[PDB]
Amino acid sequence: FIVDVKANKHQIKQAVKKLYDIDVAKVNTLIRPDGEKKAYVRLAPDYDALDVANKIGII
Amino acid sequence: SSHKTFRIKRFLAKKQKQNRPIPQWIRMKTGNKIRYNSKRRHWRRTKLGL
Amino acid sequence: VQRLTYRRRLSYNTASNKTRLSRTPGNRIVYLYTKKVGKAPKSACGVCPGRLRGVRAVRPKVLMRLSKTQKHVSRAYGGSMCAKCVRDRIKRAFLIEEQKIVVKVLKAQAQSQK
RNA sequence: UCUGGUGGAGGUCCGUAGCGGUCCUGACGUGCAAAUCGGUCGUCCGACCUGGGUAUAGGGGCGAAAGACUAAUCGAACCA
RNA sequence: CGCAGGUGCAGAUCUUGGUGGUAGUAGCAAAUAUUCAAACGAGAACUUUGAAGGCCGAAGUGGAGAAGGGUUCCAUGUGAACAGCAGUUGAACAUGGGUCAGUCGGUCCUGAGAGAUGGGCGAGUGCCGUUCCGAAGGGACGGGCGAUGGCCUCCGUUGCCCUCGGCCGAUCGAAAGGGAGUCGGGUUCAGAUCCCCGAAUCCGGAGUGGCGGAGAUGGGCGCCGCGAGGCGUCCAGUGCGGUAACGCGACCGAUCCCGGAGAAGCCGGCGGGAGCCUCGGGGAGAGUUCUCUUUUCUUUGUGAAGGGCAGGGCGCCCUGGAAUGGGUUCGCCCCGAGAGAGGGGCCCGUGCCUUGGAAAGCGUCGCGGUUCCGGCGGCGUCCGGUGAGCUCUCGCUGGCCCUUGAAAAUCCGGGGGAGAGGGUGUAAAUCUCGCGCCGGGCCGUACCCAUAUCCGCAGCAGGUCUCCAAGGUGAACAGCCUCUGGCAUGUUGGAACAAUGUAGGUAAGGGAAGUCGGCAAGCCGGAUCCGUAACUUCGGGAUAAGGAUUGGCUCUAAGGGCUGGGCGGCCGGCGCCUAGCAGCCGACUUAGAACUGGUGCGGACCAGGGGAAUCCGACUGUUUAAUUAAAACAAAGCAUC
RNA sequence: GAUGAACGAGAUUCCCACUGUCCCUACCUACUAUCCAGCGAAACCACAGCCAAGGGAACGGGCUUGGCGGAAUCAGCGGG
RNA sequence: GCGCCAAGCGUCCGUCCCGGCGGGCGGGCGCGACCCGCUCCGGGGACAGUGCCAGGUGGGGAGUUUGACCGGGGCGGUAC
RNA sequence: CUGGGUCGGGGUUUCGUACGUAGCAGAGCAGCUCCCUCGCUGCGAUCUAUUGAAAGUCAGCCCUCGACACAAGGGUUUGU
RNA sequence: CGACUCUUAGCGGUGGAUCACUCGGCUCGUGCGUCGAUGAAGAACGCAGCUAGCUGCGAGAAUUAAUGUGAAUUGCAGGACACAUUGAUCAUCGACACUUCGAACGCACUUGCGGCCCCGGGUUCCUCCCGGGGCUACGCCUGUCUGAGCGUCGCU
Repeated sequence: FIVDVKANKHQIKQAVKKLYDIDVAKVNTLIRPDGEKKAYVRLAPDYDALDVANKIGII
Repeated sequence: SSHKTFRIKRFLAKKQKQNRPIPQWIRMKTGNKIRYNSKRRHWRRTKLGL
Repeated sequence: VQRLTYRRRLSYNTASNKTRLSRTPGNRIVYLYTKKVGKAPKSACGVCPGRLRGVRAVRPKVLMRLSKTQKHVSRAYGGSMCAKCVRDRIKRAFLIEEQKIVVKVLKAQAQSQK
């Protein structure tokens, strides 16, 4: 995801859980040279990333 | 260097995003006078104020 | 011969950049960053040049995750004073107190007889 | 007292890296370079060389002292 | 017709812009070097692939970082402009993409220093000042006095009062100082100790005890029980072992006090460990085979964290009492303040084995599906020897100093004993022991790191802080050649070989006659064996000066380590190692000799010409960056104020 | 002030050795210069550019009087 | 060597217990550790010092000047 | 009445006896042997013969004429 | 003959003078004459479907609401507005909103570290973890509370 720069991993994990109804294992954070924050959100083993991506519409 | 502060990185981010060419449809706007981006900056030629 | 590179961004041979050579299961030689050598406690007496016995020579902050037996010797002034000077203070305390009783008795007897 | 060993001192000698810069009054001299290049040279455990961080600001600083250096500017810098 | 001016240019080394001749001229000459073929393509001296020939030659033209740069990184496309020839190419242009951390840093601590408040000064913005002219504590064992909430008999949270209490003062200051804790394998076009797999670890929290273990479960009097073993009563129990050094899995405890660690220079010499190099064999693959070579080349693992064992060290302990002094080091050094001898203890353990672990990695030989399956399978990943070898590191022990070579956060140990716990339960307070549960937020992270990503106006022979560092020759990190890795000769090519030049050589006979002057060049040069003067501050001068040798080959002599001493043992007189004998193992040199070459041999490379004097400065050191390196300055010493 | 071992990229004289410093120059090598394809400057410039004498601001390319003078160029050169 | 956070006395309590006094349990105060006296202790002192004026010294510092004529200027002369 | 090239021959000339083979030459050394010393074998710089041999020689040397292919082709101009 | 050189004219070009124009200046004059701890000026970073700069804006970001107006905006696209079951655009602007620095305000200038009181979620009054909200700067005035003083006194 691309997230707000003023957002830590706790806020990112809670948000992804709230609007997508999924469980998060861990979150990794990066700030790109563009200036925006990139979050790598690994999901729990029960949830499938491809199925979640289909429901969101990114694939 | 790799070791940089957040303030410097955000400053370099902005200069990176504003180093783009003029869009093509701007030339078609009524009463247009811009032909190219005259503020293009090359890293080797001109150095940043920082 | 394979040549090595630093695994960290410190490029200087400082006291906190010391390394050793280790051979990996991948048959490669890599740097391993080593901890500083600890020192055992020095005796509180101030006259013994050697370190104390029975106490691990580790860096001070690691000392708090060891058990108490690794940090002391089973004796009065165990992990802070050597045995030799503990012995000397037992005798020094006893003999000076003995002299004080003798002096007090001698001055009391002299006062009574004079 | 002499001899043979051992020992490893020194602002010690030859001499690398490093630091410097003698002579050719060599090269270049609208240069590679608003001071560089080659051979040859001085020193190379010490008054040694060096990074970063700190302090001293213009009639002031700093000077193993050449009026030297103080951002290609110094017998008082630069800016307005 | 009147009115009013910023009203007339050839000049001013005039100002701004534009343009000529020079001139298709100067130039595109620092660091050895390119060639053949093919591919893509309109187009190739310059791109890519392959094959040759060369270079950097590990103090690299290699692999990585710090500053600085800021997207230059990566893929695709273009060939307008730029990259001083081209270009199918680029650090150019365009379109997309790329930097993932509790355990790598920042963040925290103080250093040199910077800097508020109090105070003082100051017309004033403000300045001095950092403990100095301040009532500078806002916290806490604990106790009491009240409210409140709960798994509410009781405990906990919150206000007030006693008790304690020096901040020896805010705060800032290091991406090289201090500072707990992560390492193997795989994965990308570009990320990675950060992602995946695996195995660990530190810190914090757990109240309503998470489970165990410890504390901690004995003794006396009796009674019953055949007796064991149970019933009543009474008294213990904040652990235990070793003579000791100290040890064991825990092993209560506050204010207060003492101490330790963090936390220390430079140089030398020895020793231990590892990595690298080396030597002898065994595998697997490859090269050569015109002749030989059982050959030559490559490769031949086990992370952290635990457990055990070597090994290293010790001013640690016990017995004991030494001169006919002994022990002992390369050097030293040690002993009645306790040597030698014997027996223990501790610390470190980066080494070996082991869990991790072979399931993974690598080598090699095959079999599959399809672009990727960490596909599948077989075999292997072995046994030794050396050393003043190089590097790193751990130790021990010395030398030098009118030089003595940080601080603070942070962590620990001890002294004391204010307190707490329970009356004999299967118990309490308590536990730095074993396992179990939860969390670790913010920022940096791509790439260049320089004869093309930094500064010098640029792809500028300049400048710019570090880390790793193979073979041969040899004193060597010297120079010369080579391997791993890298490159395309440094902003162009073709042809020719004139003058003058820049750089490198040679020269008959003289031998400084040249010139201000031996400037420049040349002579000498290494090592071994001889031999060395005047003078002198006795240290030196000194490689003084002068002479001889030096190759190749074949031998000789000397210089060491281990083991043993009359099927398997052993109760034994019966043996005697004693001019140190036998066997086995091993590396590096030194000296001497014979032979031998067209007298050539430190055969390249590396590599002091010397002597007799005068002047100045004692010496080492320093100086005008960019014309003066000197006799100038400094200096120890002397003297004065 | 005088002296003085050791030292000195300090100034000087002589001697041995050695030599292209010289008599007296020559030959060889690499890179240039040269010519070509491609690229492509700058300084400088009143107009320009053959001499002798004269006079002249007393040393002329220009003026006077003589000598004379023939497109366009190349490589060198240092009198002007 | 160790040394603090009172032992010991003398009294006063309990809304506390067990037989007005006693015992137990938990507390308080005084002495131990004297009283009084106006500046914490000590050293100077109407001096030093500060503010204002006056005299001296003051190239440490500031600003400025350092004639003219002249067979070039200077020196010399004065024909100023 | 051929020609000039390219190879190849031969002459000239430079250096100084090539590789291989053989040796009863070679300072010496090791092994077998008999069971212990005749011989044989091997290592070994170098030496002797083959061998004034081998190698180079116009590219700006001399004569060939033996082999091989090639040489009547191309472009631009010039008139009393 | 040419070539070369010189001059003139025509035409063509390295060039951008002259003329004409001007949503710009300069000068004079008139009326107003208003910033900020309720956070100013000035910085920083962001915000458009395609948008770099200028401009406008602030997480509601090239704008929301309201009023007036009355059919557009426009470079392309898309869909509003049926053009009264009341509204495109523009103007005005009194409502709402207004990120981070900055006098700049919890301490410090690094996306560093706190404290007190509340709210929600994990566990349940560990306030242990995460998220959110309100406070937490200096000087100074009136009042308030709590205090100090061998300062002056009174009752004891």
